[PDB]
Formats: sequence, C-alpha cells, structure tokens
Amino acid sequence: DFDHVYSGVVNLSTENIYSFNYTSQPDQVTAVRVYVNSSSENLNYPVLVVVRQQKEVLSWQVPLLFQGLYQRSYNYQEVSRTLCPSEATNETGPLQQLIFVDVASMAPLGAQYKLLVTKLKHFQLRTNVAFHFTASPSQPQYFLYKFPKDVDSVIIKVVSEMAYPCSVVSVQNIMCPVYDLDHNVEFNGVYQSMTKKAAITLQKKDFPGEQFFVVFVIKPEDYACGGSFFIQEKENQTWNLQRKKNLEVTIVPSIKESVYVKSSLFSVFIFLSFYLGCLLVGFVHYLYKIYFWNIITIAVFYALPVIQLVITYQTVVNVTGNQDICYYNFLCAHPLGVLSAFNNILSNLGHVLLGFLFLLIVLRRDILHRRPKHFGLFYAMGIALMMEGVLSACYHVCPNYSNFQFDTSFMYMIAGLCMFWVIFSAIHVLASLALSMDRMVLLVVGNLVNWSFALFGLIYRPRDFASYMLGIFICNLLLYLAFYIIMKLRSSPLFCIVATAVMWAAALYFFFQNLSSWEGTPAESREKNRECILLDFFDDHDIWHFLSATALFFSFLVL
Amino acid sequence: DFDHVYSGVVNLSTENIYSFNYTSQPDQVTAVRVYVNSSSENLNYPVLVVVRQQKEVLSWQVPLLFQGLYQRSYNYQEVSRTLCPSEATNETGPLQQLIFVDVASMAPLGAQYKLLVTKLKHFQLRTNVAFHFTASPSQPQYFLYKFPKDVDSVIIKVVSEMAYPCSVVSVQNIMCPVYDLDHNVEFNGVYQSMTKKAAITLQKKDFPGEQFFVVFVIKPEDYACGGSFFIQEKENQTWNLQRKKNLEVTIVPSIKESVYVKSSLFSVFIFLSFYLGCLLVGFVHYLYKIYFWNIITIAVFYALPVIQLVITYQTVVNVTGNQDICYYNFLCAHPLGVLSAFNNILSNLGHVLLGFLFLLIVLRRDILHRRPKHFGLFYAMGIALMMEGVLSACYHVCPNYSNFQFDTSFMYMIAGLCMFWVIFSAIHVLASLALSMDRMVLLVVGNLVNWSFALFGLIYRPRDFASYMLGIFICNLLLYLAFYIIMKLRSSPLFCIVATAVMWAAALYFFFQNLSSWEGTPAESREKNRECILLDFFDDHDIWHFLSATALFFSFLVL
Ligand SMILES: *[C@@H]1O[C@H](CO)[C@@H](O)[C@H](O)[C@H]1NC(C)=O
Ligand SMILES: *[C@@H]1O[C@H](CO)[C@@H](O)[C@H](O)[C@H]1NC(C)=O
Ligand SMILES: *[C@@H]1O[C@H](CO)[C@@H](O)[C@H](O)[C@H]1NC(C)=O
Ligand SMILES: *[C@@H]1O[C@H](CO)[C@@H](O)[C@H](O)[C@H]1NC(C)=O
Ligand SMILES: *[C@@H]1O[C@H](CO)[C@@H](O)[C@H](O)[C@H]1NC(C)=O
Ligand SMILES: *[C@@H]1O[C@H](CO)[C@@H](O)[C@H](O)[C@H]1NC(C)=O
Repeated sequence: DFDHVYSGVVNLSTENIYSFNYTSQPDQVTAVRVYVNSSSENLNYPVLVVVRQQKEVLSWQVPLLFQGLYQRSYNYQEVSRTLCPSEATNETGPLQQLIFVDVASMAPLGAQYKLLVTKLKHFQLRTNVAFHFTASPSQPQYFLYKFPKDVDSVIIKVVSEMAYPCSVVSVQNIMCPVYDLDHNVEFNGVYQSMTKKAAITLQKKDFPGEQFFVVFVIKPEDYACGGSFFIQEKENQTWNLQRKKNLEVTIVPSIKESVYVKSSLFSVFIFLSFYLGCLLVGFVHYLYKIYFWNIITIAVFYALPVIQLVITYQTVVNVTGNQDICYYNFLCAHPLGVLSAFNNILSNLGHVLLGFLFLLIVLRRDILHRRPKHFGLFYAMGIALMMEGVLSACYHVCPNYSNFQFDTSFMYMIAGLCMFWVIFSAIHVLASLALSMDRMVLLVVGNLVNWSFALFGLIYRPRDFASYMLGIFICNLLLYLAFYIIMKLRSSPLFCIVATAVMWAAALYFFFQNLSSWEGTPAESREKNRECILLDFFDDHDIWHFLSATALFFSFLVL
Repeated sequence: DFDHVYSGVVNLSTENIYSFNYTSQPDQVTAVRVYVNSSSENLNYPVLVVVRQQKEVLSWQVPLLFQGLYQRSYNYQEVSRTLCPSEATNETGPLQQLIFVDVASMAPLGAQYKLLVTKLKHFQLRTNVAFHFTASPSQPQYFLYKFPKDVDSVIIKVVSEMAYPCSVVSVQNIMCPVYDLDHNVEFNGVYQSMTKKAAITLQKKDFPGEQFFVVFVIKPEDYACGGSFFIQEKENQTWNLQRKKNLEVTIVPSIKESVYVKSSLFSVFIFLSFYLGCLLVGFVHYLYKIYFWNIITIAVFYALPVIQLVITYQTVVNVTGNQDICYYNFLCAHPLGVLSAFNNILSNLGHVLLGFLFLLIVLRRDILHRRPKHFGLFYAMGIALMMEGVLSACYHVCPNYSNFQFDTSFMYMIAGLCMFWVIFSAIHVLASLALSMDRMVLLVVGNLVNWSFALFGLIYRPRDFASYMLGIFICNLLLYLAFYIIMKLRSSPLFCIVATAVMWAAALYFFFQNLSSWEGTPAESREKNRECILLDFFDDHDIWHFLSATALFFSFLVL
C-alpha cells in the first residue's frame, strides 16, 4: 500500500520482500516514488535495496556514498528515486502492473531501514503553471512534459533561492531507463549545470514522441558550480548528510514566428529610416588605396579562422547537448535553424548598417571636396566599426573564454596599426600624462581625473580587462571632444553634439547590466540572466549593441 | 562452484538463487566473472539477473537492449560482467567472501537462461607482456595494473585487427563500482575511443593507490568511430547479436628522463654545431623599419589569441580526461609538466634556430654591403619562417580541426601581403599560366606539368587543401630554381644547391607518412599511429619538421 512507511530489520539470514500492485489508465501517467533511509552509520555493511519492474531493475546501496575530489567521502542516509513510468495508449486496458521491492544486506548484526512508497500526484508538468519541489543529491527528481497541439516549442525555466548546492537540469526523450545519476545524467539529451537559474530551449521537431522527460539531479559537491570546500580532518563528512535545494520549475510557451518577423522588421526599418533621413537631408541640400587594400586583406584573413572555430563550437554544442559550453543569456535566447541565439546575432546589424552610412557620407564629402582635411583615418575607423560588428556578432554565436580574446584582438590590431595591479595602474598613469594660465589647470584636471580611475583599478581590481580599457578610452575621448567644444566657444551641426551625450548616457546604463559573465563557472554566469525586454525578443545586452552604434556614429560624426 | 554452467527456467512464480563463496589471499586480486545468456527472443519480458556482494549490487536485463541513433534497436543475448575485486593488504586473513546471484522475471510462460561463473586467471596485467582477449558490446572487460617500484610512468597500448566495431579504452583509479558501461564509462578517469590502435600515457604521481583499472567497452554502433549503418526495415536488428572484437593489450614502461635530456641535447647541439660551422666559415673569411614594425605587431597580435585558445584546450583536455579532443600521435607522445606531447613541441626549435641564423647572415651581408640587391623580402621570409615555426609548435600542443585553420591563416596572410573541384582545377590552371625558339618549349613544359597536377587534384580530390597548396608551391619554386640554374649555365655556393635537393627529397619522404589525420574520427586518426623512431623520442612528423627546416634554409640560401 502506497503512502505508508514500512519499518524492518535486515541481517545476513533475513530479507524483506514487498510486492506492490497498481494500475495506470490510458492518457494518464503514474510514476512510482521510493522513499528509503537507513540509520546504520557503518559503511562496511551498507543495506542494499532493489526495485523490480516488468522490464527494468533498479538497485542502490544505503547509506549512499560519493567520492568527490581530494578524496573526501560522504554518508547520505536518505535516498529516493523514481521508477520508469509505463505509458498507456488508446489501446485501452487497466494495466494491472506490479513492482517488486526487495531489501537485503550482509551486516553481521543488522542495519535499520524505513521504506515508503507513493505515486507522484504532480508528475506531468502543465504549461505556464509554476511548480515547487525540493531535490536532494541522494533524492533526484524528474517529471514528464507533454507538448500541446498548437505549441511547437517551449522554454523551461528553473529558479532556486540559495546558490548552493550545485545542481544539474537535464531533458531527455522518453526511452527508459531514465538517466538521473550524477555520473550518468550527462550521457544523453540536453542538460546544463546551475546554481540559481537555468533555461533550456526545445523544439517539438526533435522529439518523435512529442513528450520529453525533465530530470533534476543535485551534485554532491560544489566545485562544478564554483563553490568552496570545508577542509575537514574527517574523511567521512557526516555533516554533509541533509543537503537540500528548494526548486521551482515553470514551462513557458516559446514565442511564435510572428514576433520573429516583427522584431527583425523593427531592426532593419529603423536603420533604413536612418538611410531615408540622410537621403532627405541630401535632397534638401540639393535645392589612398594602400590602406584599403591592406586592411581588407587583414580583416578577411583574420576573420575566417574564428568563423571556422566558432561554427565548430556551434556544431559540437548542437550535437553533444553540453549547454554549459556557451555563455548565452538563456532567458532571452532565441533559436533559428542552427543558431541557438538569434537575438544576440541580429542585434549587431546596426553596427554594419550605421557604419555603411558613415562610409557613404564620407565618400560624398570626398567627392564634393574634389569638385589637413584628410578622410583616410575616418575610413580606417569606419572600417573598424564594420569589422568589429561582424566579428562581435560571430563571438555571440557561442560566447566563451577562448573567443573573447579574438573579439578584442582586432581592436588591439587596429590600435597598434595607428601607432601586478600596482604596475598596471602606474603604467596607465604614465600613458595618461604622455598622451596629452589655464592650460596647466585643465592638464592637472585631466591627470587628476585619470588618477581616480587608477585608484579604482588598483583597489577594486575588476576581472574584465577590456571593459576597463574601453571605459578609459571613452572617458578620455569625450574629454578631448569636450576640450574641443570649450575652446571653440572661446574662439568665437549642433544637434549631433547634444545627441552624442544622450545615447552615450543610455549606452552606459545597459553596459553595466552584465547579464552574462563568462569569467566564472557557467552556473554562476546563469545567475545574472534576465528576461527579454524589447518586443519580447531583445535583452539588455542587445540594447547595448544598438546604442553603442549610434553613440559611436554621433561621436564619429563630430570627428 | 565456478567453471560450471547452470541451466534454468524462469517465470512469474519461481526465482533462482545461487550463493558462491570464495577467498582472496593478500597481495593477490581475484575478480569474479559472470557469463549469462537467455534464449527468449521476446522483449516484453526480459529476465533480470542481479549479483550482490558484501557492499555492491549490480543488476542487468537479458536480452540486453541498446537504442542507437535513428531509433534502431539492438537485442544482445550473451551478457557478461566483472564484479568489484575486493583487495586484501598485509593485514592478513583468508577473507571468506560470499556473492549472491539472483535471477528472476515475470514472463507469463518463462524464459531460459544459462549462467556461468569463473575467476579471471589473467586479471593483473604484467609489464611488457602482451595479453590477448575478446571483448563484446554486451561483454565488457577490465583488468588491474599495479605499478612497479622503479617505474614511475607507463604507456598502455591496445591493438585490434578488424577496425569495426568501435571500442573505448578507459583508465580509472581503484574505487569501485567500476564504470564499464557505454553511457557511464566516459564519466570518470581517462578514456579514448578507437577502432584499431590506442595508447594512453599514465604517470604514477596521479594515482595514490599506485594501481589502476583499465576498462575495455565495445560500442553498440560504429557512428562514434566513423562507421556506417546497414539500413534495415526491421527495428529489432537481430543480425547484430554476435558482435565481437579480438584485442591485444601491452603495458610498456615509459622512458626515463635520460633519453629526454639526450634527445634535447642532440637537437640543441646539432643546431649549435650549425652555428659553429657558420662562425668558422666567417672566421676563415676573416683571414625599412616600417615592414619590421608592421610584421612584428601583426605577428604578436595574431599569435596571442591562438596561444590563449590552445592553452585553454590543453587545460580542458588535461582536466576532463577526454583524450579524443586532440589528434596526437599517441604512440610517440611524451609528456612534460602540462604538455601532453613534448617531442612535437621541441621538434620545432630547428625552425626558430635556422631562421635566426638566416637573419644573422642577412644582417652580416647588409653590413658588409653598406661598408636591385635588396634584402627586405629576405627579412620578410625569415620572419615568416620564425612565425610559422612558433605557430606550428603551438598548434602541435593540441592538433585539431579548429586550429589548423589558424595554422594556415598566417601563411595566407603573408601570401596576401606579398601581393566544385572542376572550378578549383580551372582556377589553379589559370594561376599557373598567369604566374609565368626555346622559351615556348619550356613554358609549354611547365604548363603541362601544372596541368598534370590539375588532373591529379580533379580526380583524386585529396581531403587536405594545405598539403596540395604546399606541394604546388614547392614544385613551382623548384622549377623556377632549376630554370635559374640552367640559364645561368647557358650564360657562362654549389654545395647548397646540391644539398637542397637531398633535404627536399627527405622532407617529402617523411611528409608523406601521414601518421595523424584529423579530418576523420579520432579513432581513424589513431589507426595510423606509428612508434617512436629517432632516439626513442621522435617520430616521422618531427623528422618532417627538421627536414622542412633545413630544406627551407638551403633553398633560401640559394635565393
Ligand atoms: C497484483 O498482481 C498480482 C499478480 O500479478 C496479484 O496476485 C495481486 O492480487 C494484484 N493486486 C491486487 C490488489 O489485485
Ligand atoms: C525515513 O524516511 C521516512 C519517510 O521516508 C521518515 O518518516 C523517517 O522519519 C525517516 N527516518 C529518518 C531517521 O530520517
Ligand atoms: C484516443 O486518443 C485521443 C488523443 O490521443 C484522446 O483524446 C482520446 O480520449 C482517446 N480515446 C480514448 C477512448 O481514450
Ligand atoms: C561461504 O560462507 C557462507 C556464509 O558466510 C557459509 O555458509 C558457506 O559454508 C561458506 N562456503 C564454504 C565453502 O565454506
Ligand atoms: C550460453 O553461455 C554458455 C557459457 O557462458 C555457453 O556454454 C552456451 O552455449 C551459451 N548458450 C547459447 C545459446 O549461446
Ligand atoms: C607485506 O607487504 C610487502 C609489500 O607490500 C610484501 O612484500 C609482503 O609479502 C607482505 N607481507 C606478508 C606477510 O604478506
């Protein structure tokens, strides 16, 4: 009988056998849950419990043992598992299934155990309905989701409160046995580790049975999630015996293709409106190949290896199912074809489109001029915007530690072409003063300002070098631009000057949102995921991509 | 009683239980082997067999079922497994261990089964002693190796005759349960897939128990090894029921540091002898910064990201244990510190040293000239030699599909800076004819030769584009050099000219050995591994590196 806690004593000569019978009517799935524990603190004689089905046999040893790194062992006493859910179809029949539960051990004196069995009342997840459940490293849980007729793709969202312990969320097709162990859950299907948040995007076309399992498994230790380790002189960590993690799981229906074309149209058209706006001004007004050839060879030749590398990354993550390889923003990531994140890709179109307009207007200026005012450097930074925009997008196909270096290498390429923290701050101080009645006052002001960041870098010591470099470059360039304004006023159009500040003010708002942070473990990078914010298709980092284009464009227009 | 085959019938009401008792004396390990089979062709009622130890329980179902890709099912009737080998120490005692074997099922009529049990006579592998054994997908195997006192590192080498089926060889520490299943063997320890050859290098410092298990597991399909699939209309592939693979395993003692230092000293001292010969010639005789700066900036800024990517690969392959990530030559791979292949790294010192000597002699020539003869292109090609050598070494830290593109990208960059198969052959023909009484005859000869290579490329269609490009370039350059020789002879030192041909012949000899080929599955790349050939520390590809270095040096000296 389910919902009852059996108690018994097992030893060498005596074993206990309990046969359970139950039925599962068609169109209803009934998963059995086994609840066992043992009070035997000894490990030389663990109690062995087996559950036998019509086709599958599952067995475990109690108290459960885990062998983490640095040869620490653990004694988990409460163990539990879910059996393979037999599925019934329109071929009707009250299937009078029976499940054998047998327990035995070889302890010379004995080992106490209490066994409880019960069907899971909430085993089939419902769409958009949040469910709450508690999982333990020795008590894994998994549930079945069935696709609806209209919906063709879903996003499964999991949120926890306390970051530790580490946990893994896996999605597999319905072919039992179900892989719900720490050493085996990673073999099949899609999965990702997590501490606080997770999100897996699925398509119905990849599941022939139009129903899939969702498996939750809690790790014994927390290295894989970037956690620490309490150094204890006792090999058997008896303190780590009641690990738990309150969990909430919600399955939302993925957006339809209607918003896909709406968001894409919005991106293209507004920059097309910039084309129309510039053309309207032109009609109203109507009423050096060495650098080009060298840079085009450098850009093309450098791009191809990273595209081959990244498309290789994209392919392997697509087939292996290891979703912790790429550091996406899994709450606001949208797939199309082979790309697993399309919003982060299309969002870089503005860089390509705005830069194209910059090259055309400079060409127009050059043509009119022909019919120290040089546009060669303008073309170099104009191409710089194009190449980075395409290259940054290809980085976002699968963001990682490896391909971030290639993201900023091209910026380092151009910077050179134009030409431990104490040392780093001191060198930055030297660069600030070497780069540049009242002339001395402003020079002291600029050096004092650059010294404030020097104290910031030396004390705070941020983990992102590129962000620190860009902030220094942004602050210094605006200072030079502000320098140009004040003396021009003192020397006796304007809208572009004002507009540059507004977008730059907007740009830095979304720059510091850090929704994805790859320097930590992939689980921690998923703590900072945030939902879609623009047209239900874009997130904050894409908004950073948009404003960074117009901020650079307006600043470049002043230049 | 071991070495006996029991026969029995199973059904709902009757189960069979057989208790075995045996002892394992100290310093001797005794692994039990279970050999089960069932004749029930039905899959709706498989017979479930469990083996219970003092601590561990292992259960399985017969006929074993596998679910490969494309939803093909496989039914194996012969199953087999090895139990946890209980270890005994100098704390003596004839441990009178017991092992229960319980077989049961719920088939309405029943199922036949035959069960045999036996201790493995050859369970502890001996050093340098080849062992032969047959493995099956449903009959995995594993054996224990114990390190000797003097030896501190070993290389385990596995050889098979027939390439298929695909197999996996793993090495784990002694902490049972032992991972000997297709879905679980990949979790812990080191492992690699293979068809014909495999080799794992192990150090004693990484195993606290100074003894490790080696597990052979045969895959159900051959997709992971690049195999094909017989498309059959029957879902239950009854033909795939007797898969077997003969195997030979041999553990060789890894070389000591003496040969390491001998080979390193040999290389360094022969190139220092080239230096000494150049200095002796000089003593006997005694009796443009824009290009440099641009090339050094480009080289450094392009090199740094690929070094970062390659060191990340090395770290992940070192920590994960996935040895199929890098396409080494595992028979002649030697570790030192964090590098898992040192010979392929040290072998590139010749490129750097020969390039350095070339730069020094060009500088000497320039200095003597100062006190259309331009050396700028000579400096550019010397820097190209340096950079290509360093980058080839960094690629050889871990060879892969991804980083070969970066390997060829620097050469492509240099070629550009100096400036579907039918279309490729036509374009190659056009390039050959565009690049270049008797002048017509020799031009026709060269065009016909390039047409012969065009036909080769169009018909054979090699999978390596870089090799084909390098061969074409080498042939054209040698043709140009021979042309210069003959027209200098007709116009009315030499040792270098003579030696260039010999070193190029040796270079091609060792280049066409293709010991590693990454375009296929890693198992196929391991099919072509060859043992160490020079000083017991170098293989054919390192000899290719050396001969390419000296051939390039001599050819450039001719130039
Ligand atoms: C469950 O099935 C077994 C045999 O299949 C039978 O003996 C038992 O009575 C069944 N349980 C119930 C409650 O009928
Ligand atoms: C064992 O589990 C049962 C239910 O699963 C519970 O009632 C009992 O308190 C547990 N025993 C211990 C010692 O935790
Ligand atoms: C037959 O299947 C359909 C859809 O699967 C279901 O709605 C219906 O209830 C089934 N019929 C019976 C008698 O259960
Ligand atoms: C093996 O052990 C069991 C109990 O531990 C005992 O009954 C049996 O006699 C032993 N076998 C032999 C051959 O003594
Ligand atoms: C089953 O295995 C035993 C030994 O393991 C062997 O003697 C017997 O021939 C096998 N039966 C079949 C049908 O293969
Ligand atoms: C004690 O251990 C050593 C080394 O492990 C072994 O050679 C020796 O035979 C052992 N003593 C006995 C009595 O087995």
